[PDB]
Amino acid sequence: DQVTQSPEALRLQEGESSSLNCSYTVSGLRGLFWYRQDPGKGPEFLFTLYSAGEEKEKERLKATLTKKESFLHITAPKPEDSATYLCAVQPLNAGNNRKLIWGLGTSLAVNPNIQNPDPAVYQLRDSKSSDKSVCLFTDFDSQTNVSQSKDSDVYITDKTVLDMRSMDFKSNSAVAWSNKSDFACANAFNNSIIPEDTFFPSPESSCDVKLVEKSFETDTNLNFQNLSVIGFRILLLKVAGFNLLMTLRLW
Amino acid sequence: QTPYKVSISGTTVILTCPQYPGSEILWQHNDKNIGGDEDDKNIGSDEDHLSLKEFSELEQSGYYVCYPRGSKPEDANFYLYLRARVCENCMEMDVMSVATIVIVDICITGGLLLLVYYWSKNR
Amino acid sequence: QTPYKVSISGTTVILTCPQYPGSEILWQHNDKNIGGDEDDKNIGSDEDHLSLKEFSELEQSGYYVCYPRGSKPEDANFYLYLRARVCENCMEMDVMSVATIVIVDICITGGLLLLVYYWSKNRK
Amino acid sequence: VVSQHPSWVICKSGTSVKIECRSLDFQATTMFWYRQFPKQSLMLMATSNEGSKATYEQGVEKDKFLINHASLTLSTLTVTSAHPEDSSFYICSAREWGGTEAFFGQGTRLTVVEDLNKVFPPEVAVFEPSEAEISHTQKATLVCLATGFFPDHVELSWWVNGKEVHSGVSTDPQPLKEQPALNDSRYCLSSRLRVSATFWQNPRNHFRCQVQFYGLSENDEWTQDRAKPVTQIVSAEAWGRADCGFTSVSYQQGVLSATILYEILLGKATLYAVLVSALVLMAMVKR
Amino acid sequence: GVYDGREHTV
Amino acid sequence: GSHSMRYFFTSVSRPGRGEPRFIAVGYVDDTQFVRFDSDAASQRMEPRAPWIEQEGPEYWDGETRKVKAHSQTHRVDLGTLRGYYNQSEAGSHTVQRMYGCDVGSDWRFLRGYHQYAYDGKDYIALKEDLRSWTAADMAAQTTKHKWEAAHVAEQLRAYLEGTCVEWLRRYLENGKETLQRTDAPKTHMTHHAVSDHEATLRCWALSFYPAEITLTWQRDGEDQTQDTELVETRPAGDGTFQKWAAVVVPSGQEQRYTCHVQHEGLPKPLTLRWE
Amino acid sequence: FKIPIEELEDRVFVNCNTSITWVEGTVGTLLSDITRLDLGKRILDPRGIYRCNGTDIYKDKESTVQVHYRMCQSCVELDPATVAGIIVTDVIATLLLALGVFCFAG
Amino acid sequence: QSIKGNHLVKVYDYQEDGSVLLTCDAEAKNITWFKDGKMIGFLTEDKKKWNLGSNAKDPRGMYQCKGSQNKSKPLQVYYRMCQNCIELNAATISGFLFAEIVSIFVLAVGVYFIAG
Amino acid sequence: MIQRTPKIQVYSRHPAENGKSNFLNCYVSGFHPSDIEVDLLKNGERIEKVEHSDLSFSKDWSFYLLYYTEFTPTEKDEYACRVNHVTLSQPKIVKWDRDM
Amino acid sequence: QSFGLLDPKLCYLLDGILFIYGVILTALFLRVKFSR
Amino acid sequence: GLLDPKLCYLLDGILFIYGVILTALFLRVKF
Ligand SMILES: *[C@@H]1O[C@H](CO)[C@@H](O[C@@H]2O[C@H](CO)[C@@H](O[C@@H]3O[C@H](CO)[C@@H](O)[C@H](O)[C@@H]3O)[C@H](O)[C@H]2NC(C)=O)[C@H](O)[C@H]1NC(C)=O
Ligand SMILES: CC(C)CCC[C@@H](C)[C@H]1CC[C@H]2[C@@H]3CC=C4C[C@@H](OC(=O)CCC(=O)O)CC[C@]4(C)[C@H]3CC[C@]12C
Ligand SMILES: *[C@@H]1O[C@H](CO)[C@@H](O[C@@H]2O[C@H](CO)[C@@H](O)[C@H](O)[C@H]2NC(C)=O)[C@H](O)[C@H]1NC(C)=O
Ligand SMILES: *[C@@H]1O[C@H](CO)[C@@H](O[C@@H]2O[C@H](CO)[C@@H](O)[C@H](O)[C@H]2NC(C)=O)[C@H](O)[C@H]1NC(C)=O
Ligand SMILES: *[C@@H]1O[C@H](CO)[C@@H](O)[C@H](O)[C@H]1NC(C)=O
Ligand SMILES: *[C@@H]1O[C@H](CO)[C@@H](O)[C@H](O)[C@H]1NC(C)=O
Ligand SMILES: *[C@@H]1O[C@H](CO)[C@@H](O)[C@H](O)[C@H]1NC(C)=O
Ligand SMILES: *[C@@H]1O[C@H](CO)[C@@H](O)[C@H](O)[C@H]1NC(C)=O
Ligand SMILES: *[C@@H]1O[C@H](CO)[C@@H](O)[C@H](O)[C@H]1NC(C)=O
Ligand SMILES: *[C@@H]1O[C@H](CO)[C@@H](O)[C@H](O)[C@H]1NC(C)=O
Repeated sequence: DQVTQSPEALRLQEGESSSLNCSYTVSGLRGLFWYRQDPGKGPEFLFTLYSAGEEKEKERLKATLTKKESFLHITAPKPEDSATYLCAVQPLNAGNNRKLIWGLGTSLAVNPNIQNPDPAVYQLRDSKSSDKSVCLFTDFDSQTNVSQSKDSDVYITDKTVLDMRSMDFKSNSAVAWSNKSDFACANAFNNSIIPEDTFFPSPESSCDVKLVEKSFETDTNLNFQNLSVIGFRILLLKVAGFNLLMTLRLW
Repeated sequence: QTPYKVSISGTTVILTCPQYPGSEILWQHNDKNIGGDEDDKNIGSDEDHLSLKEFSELEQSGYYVCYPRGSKPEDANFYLYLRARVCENCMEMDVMSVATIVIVDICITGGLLLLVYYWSKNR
Repeated sequence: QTPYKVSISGTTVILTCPQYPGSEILWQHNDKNIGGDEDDKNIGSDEDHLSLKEFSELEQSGYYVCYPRGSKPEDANFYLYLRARVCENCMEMDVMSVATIVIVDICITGGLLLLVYYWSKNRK
Repeated sequence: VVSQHPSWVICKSGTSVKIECRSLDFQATTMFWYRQFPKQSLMLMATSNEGSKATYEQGVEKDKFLINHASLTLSTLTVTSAHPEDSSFYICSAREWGGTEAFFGQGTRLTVVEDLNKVFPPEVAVFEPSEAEISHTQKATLVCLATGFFPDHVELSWWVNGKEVHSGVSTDPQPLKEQPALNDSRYCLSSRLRVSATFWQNPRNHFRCQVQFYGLSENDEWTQDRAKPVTQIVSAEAWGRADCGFTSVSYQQGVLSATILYEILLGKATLYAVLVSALVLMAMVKR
Repeated sequence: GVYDGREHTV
Repeated sequence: GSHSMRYFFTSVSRPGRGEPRFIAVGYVDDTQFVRFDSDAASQRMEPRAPWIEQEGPEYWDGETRKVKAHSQTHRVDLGTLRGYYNQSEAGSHTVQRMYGCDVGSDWRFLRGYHQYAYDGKDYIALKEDLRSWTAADMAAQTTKHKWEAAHVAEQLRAYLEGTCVEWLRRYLENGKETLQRTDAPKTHMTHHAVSDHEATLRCWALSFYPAEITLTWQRDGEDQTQDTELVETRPAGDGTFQKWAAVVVPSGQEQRYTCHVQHEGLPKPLTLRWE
Repeated sequence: FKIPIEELEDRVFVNCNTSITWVEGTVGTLLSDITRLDLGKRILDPRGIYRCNGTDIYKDKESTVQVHYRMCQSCVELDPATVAGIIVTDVIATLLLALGVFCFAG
Repeated sequence: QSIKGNHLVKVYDYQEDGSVLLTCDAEAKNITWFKDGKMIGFLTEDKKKWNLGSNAKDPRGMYQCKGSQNKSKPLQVYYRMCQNCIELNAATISGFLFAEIVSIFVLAVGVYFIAG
Repeated sequence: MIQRTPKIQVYSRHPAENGKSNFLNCYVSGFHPSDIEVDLLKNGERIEKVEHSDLSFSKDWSFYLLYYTEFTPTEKDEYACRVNHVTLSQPKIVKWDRDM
Repeated sequence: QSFGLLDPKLCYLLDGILFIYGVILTALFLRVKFSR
Repeated sequence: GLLDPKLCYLLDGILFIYGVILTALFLRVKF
């Protein structure tokens, strides 16, 4: 009858602390359930609060219940705590044959602390199998709108967060691609307000042979072939010495 | 802390449990009882040695733990993570061994050569 | 029975399917029909051979199936798993080629040595 | 754990669809069938209690959807006459005892089209990082693009050295239409994999992008020249690339050439040896 | 109506 | 006035034969309205009052399935409580459980009860404020900690306040003809000379509902708390109750004694004197 | 209660819930995340022993782990027939040189 | 490439090392292996894949596995990696010709000094 | 384990006068454990058809039961009920009295 | 950056040994030629 | 660095020819 969940949408910085809450008015409350839903999967059960007063606590989430409303505390959110948080109430009935009452939801979006920015736009190599031209806009300050291209034949996706656990590196990225000859993407992200001092690479190519030789490794066959080369060299040296000695004995 | 002993020979791995010299021991592999079953010819258990022949890196690598018999096999706090590449007839040698074998070969060749020259010159 | 024949020349690979004589042959790669009347000159099909020109290692490798007309791909009794590297100008080194090179360069070297020795004996 | 089956459905408009809600880990007393249209909230469709007859909602039109609570661990929703307006996301929940919480299983994407000549397998391509990026920031970003598929039932994954990878991968949450306005439009999906510079330009590393596509079933009448778009897997592979520098391939070629040339020279020297020793012996004998 | 909840043992 | 709903569960272990015997009964005020016996062939929850047969099949199916779950829980409880007290396997032991709720004149929630007992002595109970447990011995402390770590007193509190009262009002309205009735005691007194001098005067009380009645003996205003005998209130088998109280007096002083009976069905407490 | 080990792209990491104490072996390098230790590449054969605590139900118990890899970039296959052939050819070569010097002496 | 039709043998490739593995769908405990028909070994519950060694050796042949059902259908394995193919570029032939001319010149001088 | 001894009462449903049908009740209360043996005797011999209610307990965990049968009281008969329990050394026989 | 048995120290070692032999032998040759 | 073996092999070939020529010259001068 009356279950309202607010705020309708949230936006946090990684490491903050926030709280959602769900207000309800029933003559009832056999229970109160907190769920969490991903964009294309079934809801994940989080909490059940049977009576008013007690408080549950999972790894980072926390839930409380009072006579008028319930609160969901999130402490130090990570960028994977992004879902829709749902509230349900089961009113009393002699037989329990009375359906639940569902709150609308609350979209929670957690943005990363990307530390030092370094925006750039790189034109990616062709795939030699398709005619599409693709380039990539990376590593902006995480507060930057990415607006769709007004052109009909250019596709641009929304900003996405990427995590490297090998170097604990968080970043933002977007991709713009199209099939047209004049598509040099110094102008593809025109419609969006890109930040200042954005890096546009030179058309030439650069080399760091030291970097390329950092990533070198061998196997057994190379070892065996090097050993064979050494053995052939030794045998040839010995035979050449013998032949020189013979040609000096004779002459 | 006394470490495990691991020995590689061809396709055979021998593991020796350091800190339990006076009790019977059992080996646990990725939470599964391994060895000591009087079967599985490729796998054998001894006083303090576990022998695994025909080792496969993809299927046999993982966690190993050594615990005395009569103890619940979760109290143990000394595990081994093993990932090894075994080969048929492959043996490990460093560059120093190759350098020293080459130098001793050339030295013995030169010495024998000088000996033969001295022996043949006078006659 | 008799496996497929593989022949390679440069960057061209020809596969031979001896099974089901007389009946026409259709070729499947990764469960996709290939070699038909399709707008591609790098792939060709005749009575009993399949020719792949300018072989690409990453996408043209894999499972190949030969089957007659009106038959089901899973009814075929042989699958060929082909993974190859092609090179336009790459001579292959084996014991046979090495032995041939040794024989020939020894024979020319010996001929030249005898000729120059005879000339040097004649002049002196 | 409650699990549904099938998880992806496509059908010609005019046939019946049957979805199941096997309940595990307990004997469910109550089974709820929900429904969720895209970009909108959950709407309850029907409830089945114990072993009685189901209780439907105001806008569910009984003659369309059927529920059969046969056992204590199996409900079965059945859409009788499928229509393209019935393309939504069906979820099922179950509870034991009227006082405990319900559990939801995995949803079931249903898409109904009135013609089977609109299903298209995706096309996948992989784009390698630019050397300017590697020079600037010492990192590489491969991009996988899957385009032109219908419906949007796909699952994309990244495989390195034959092992699925989970770190450094970012994929769009949902496919996006090519032409947002027009009906029957295709879909596009993009994925990004980020790698350290050294790992990428080692030519021993193999990268692959895979897209699994769920499409026409094994028995559906196909009267078109092109291939039948059945559930399949489309891949795009790449090798590590070091454009400028000394790699293992160059060293191997150099070693092979040196071996051949040294073998030639040794053969020539041992040819000379036989001749010179034979003439030595002849000269000594003639003394 | 018996207690309709989750059974807990001693 | 007030009303109540109660549920009693008993389980006895037979260490040699079969599964433990389980019996469950349910009462509204002083009227039993449902039963379940594990030795009966029906293996179903059975009605015992005319006004409870209106319920549908889903009601009986749910009640049967849940009381069977109760029995399984009691069996496991017997198994564990044998372990806690370090007793042999060849003995026979009993567990008892009771829970229910009370409502006032306005049919609002008043209080609720939940109690356990092992071998006839208290084991663990739910306090009158329905928030914290009470354990008697040391063996119950482990169960108290286990239940206090899983918020069990609030799963039970949610049932005791809401659904118990909902069900109680449901039954009170379904069976208003019999549950809300009240019968006046039919009171009369008899005389019996013992041998020659003393005599017994016995004032009765027949066919009254509910079972709460009070009988007193007085001698010209003197409260005779002693020299009188009253028996426990006993059922009559048809839903009514009987009682009597007797006193021995010397002959000729019968008019000096009187019997007062007070019941909920009497507008004014009665007073009985011989003839 | 085993110390988790993660084998990422080409390096190996030790996972704990607290500061990881270096017992012995490869010193490693921190990732600026205190709870992670980077032992380096796999092919370099990283070996060592490490110790850490736990911040879950394993409240106050130590944990130790030994990481031992063997990829052996220096391995080479040598069949006894091949090494026998090599050694006999070497003996033949050195005997030929000695015989040649003997002949040259006269 | 279907489980139905007695096609069980599949190739598991592209590993860290050059190893090439064979797997089949049979769910029996101990699985026996055949190369060109002859027995080549068996595998227990601990090992699910049969090893063919590195792919640099060009493993070729006809392989089958058997569990509880009949012998699996043949799988033909063919490999050519060019661990020994050599590019005939300018530098290689130039070096080869330089070596040949130098060696033939040295041999000619050596045989010329010993004329007579 | 604590054991309590039962309390027995023999009576009739309605006040008794000869000739008409009536009910004889033996009511046992306040015992522990739950194993009891109760018989209703006419002229010292068992009555075959006897029914009883369902076991229940009181505020102090002590059980009670009721056994009843149909009978027509007569001037020249005797009725009783006999109870045996694990706490009774010998069975207890309680006779019916019309004045109690 | 793992060489294994590919360290250029080996061929350089052989070249240095041959170089030492050559330089000492040519020094001896020059000494003999200049002495006479 | 300079792990390219081509320089090493050019070096050892040049050193080889120089050494054998000087060896022949010296051993004929002494003999
Ligand atoms: C380091 O901290 C993490 C948490 O940040 C610990 O992981 C947690 O380990 C506990 C084990 O006590 C897991 O709880 C278990 O969950 C299952 C699933 O419901 C449940 O059935 C078990 O009864 C138990 O409660 C918990 O899920 C897990 N959480 C995560 C996020 O992994 C980890 O154990 C800590 N490391 C050490 C060495 O203690
Ligand atoms: C025994 C004496 C008389 C020496 C013979 C003449 C030398 C000057 C020869 C011996 C080894 C030869 C080398 C053997 C192998 C090669 C590898 C060959 O391959 C490459 O290094 C380039 C291929 C690539 O890097 O892709 C180029 C020629 C070169 C250096 C040859 C150049 C001439 C060398 C140094
Ligand atoms: C991206 O778009 C949104 C839309 O305005 C901006 O988010 C706003 O941020 C301001 C902070 O000053 C808030 O007061 C607004 O409520 C936000 N709006 C919404 C809809 O969330 C955001 O600032 C834009 N990005 C940039 C770089 O300006
Ligand atoms: C891991 O936990 C142990 C305790 O479980 C810590 O050991 C303590 O070390 C301090 C040293 O300052 C001693 O004073 C304490 O007495 C030790 N505890 C016990 C129980 O003896 C250890 O320091 C912890 N290590 C880390 C890295 O957190
Ligand atoms: C909780 O709800 C109340 C109104 O019901 C509102 O005033 C308050 O701001 C909410 N809490 C948060 C954190 O928004
Ligand atoms: C670009 O590619 C799209 C792909 O559908 C195609 O429709 C379009 O005609 C192409 N344009 C040009 C100029 O090639
Ligand atoms: C591109 O951006 C520049 C400013 O950077 C602006 O002057 C120009 O109008 C833009 N072009 C389009 C087509 O929007
Ligand atoms: C498909 O076409 C019809 C007719 O032109 C149009 O009304 C409808 O809106 C289109 N579908 C969508 C999703 O726009
Ligand atoms: C393995 O094969 C042998 C036949 O050599 C057979 O006797 C044995 O039972 C098989 N293993 C198992 C576990 O059945
Ligand atoms: C295996 O072969 C035998 C005889 O060849 C045959 O009877 C049996 O049916 C075969 N197995 C199957 C599963 O067909």
